Amino acid sequence: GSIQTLNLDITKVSYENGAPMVTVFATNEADMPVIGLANLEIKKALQLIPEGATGPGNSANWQGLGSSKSYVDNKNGSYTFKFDAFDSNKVFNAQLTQRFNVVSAAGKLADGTTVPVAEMVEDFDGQGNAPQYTKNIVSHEVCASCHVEGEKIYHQATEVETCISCHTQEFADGRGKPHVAFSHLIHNVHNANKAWGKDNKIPTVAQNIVQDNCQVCHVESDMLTEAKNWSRIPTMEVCSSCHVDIDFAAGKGHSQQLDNSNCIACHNSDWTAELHTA
Ligand code: HEC
Ligand code: HEC
Ligand code: HEC
Ligand code: HEC
Ligand code: HEC
Ligand SMILES: [Mg+2]
Repeated sequence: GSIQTLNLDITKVSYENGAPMVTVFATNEADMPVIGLANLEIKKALQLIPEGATGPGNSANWQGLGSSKSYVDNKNGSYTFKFDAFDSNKVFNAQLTQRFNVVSAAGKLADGTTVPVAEMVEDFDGQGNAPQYTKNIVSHEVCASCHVEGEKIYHQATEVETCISCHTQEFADGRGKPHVAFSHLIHNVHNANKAWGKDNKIPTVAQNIVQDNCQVCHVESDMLTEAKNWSRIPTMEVCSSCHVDIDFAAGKGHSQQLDNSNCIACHNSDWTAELHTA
């Protein structure tokens, strides 16, 4: 036997003991329960710092609250996670949107059934109900135009939301490498103005296919309410991924900007959208 698609749905989030308890339901392509998953995990628990809160003009960004591999198989298709060490930095804030990134590793069930990789994110408010605000800009579908589905893109994972959940601005800044925040990295790896990674790769191949065409990734969707952030939210952290010759701090290539407080006053969405579009 072999499962074609593994679907993961979060069916309940409850905060008791403070820490969240999260129930996941696993189904196959025929919507039948999948029991016995041995490699299910909450790869990341996050919360969403809203636009502005880290400073003026700044992007919303994801703050880390931990992860969990500790769960009970409820033997009907559902699995319930607990956290042994939730929010170790003690920043949990029930006012913020909360996200869980759930993944199941490819493998096999007790009876030898093969099961593929699965990944998802879902967002909630601070008590497990619907989220009041989101940062939904891009979804995986666009990457599947040019990257084989179900296979890792570069490393770690197969879907863009998983990448975004680990490659946070906090993660990048904590390691001393702002360029590894996903909103920087993704433009960098497809744009030839600057090399990337351990082999100092110049992305000529990506450049010639993507051609800085924002609309191959940034598309309108009812499911993605922040899709217009690509033109609405100019920051030095992101815009510099391709505009690599500006030094905002020293005023080289541009007037000095010591933060993102005023970018949008000049770089209005209409202008940014129009000038970057063929
Ligand atoms: C075609 C229009 C593309 C879309 C949409 C996306 N990517 Fe892409 N990517 C593309 C090419 C032609 C290449 C270069 C491959 C090469 O071997 O040189 C890439 C590269 C990446 C990489 C770097 C991998 C590498 O150079 O080793 C990553 C990490 C990457 N792409 C991720 C990615 C994601 C997450 C996308 C959706 C948001 C996405 N790409 C779209 C072509 C295209
Ligand atoms: C944490 C759980 C990760 C997930 C999920 C993904 N990545 Fe990752 N990535 C991670 C680390 C710790 C590092 C090293 C960063 C450093 O200190 O150097 C990386 C690195 C990359 C890179 C290289 C970036 C650069 O050097 O400029 C790329 C291109 C990259 N990661 C891409 C990527 C993609 C597309 C992901 C989803 C498919 C992905 N990463 C997930 C940690 C994690
Ligand atoms: C896929 C290869 C992409 C192309 C081409 C472009 N963008 Fe992009 N961008 C993409 C991703 C995966 C993300 C991260 C989304 C997340 O949730 O973190 C982004 C992000 C931006 C942002 C940041 C918005 C914010 O709220 O801070 C901006 C301003 C942005 N992208 C602009 C941009 C422009 C102008 C492009 C064409 C010149 C462009 N993007 C291409 C993926 C890709
Ligand atoms: C790579 C995917 C890019 C990202 C991310 C951003 N921009 Fe960009 N920009 C890009 C290209 C290829 C070009 C040249 C287009 C052309 O027709 O020559 C541009 C150009 C600009 C300009 C005009 C500059 C000029 O030389 O007259 C501006 C003002 C500009 N871009 C702004 C901008 C901002 C504010 C961004 C973050 C939201 C941003 N760019 C991202 C490629 C890329
Ligand atoms: C009005 C006082 C501005 C403020 C505040 C910011 N920018 Fe700007 N920027 C402005 C102009 C008039 C231009 C030149 C446009 C042209 O046609 O050449 C720019 C240029 C940029 C570019 C393009 C740089 C390049 O490679 O040519 C980018 C990416 C850019 N600006 C981004 C940006 C950001 C992120 C800001 C806040 C930190 C910002 N600018 C402030 C006008 C003004
Ligand atoms: Mg680059």
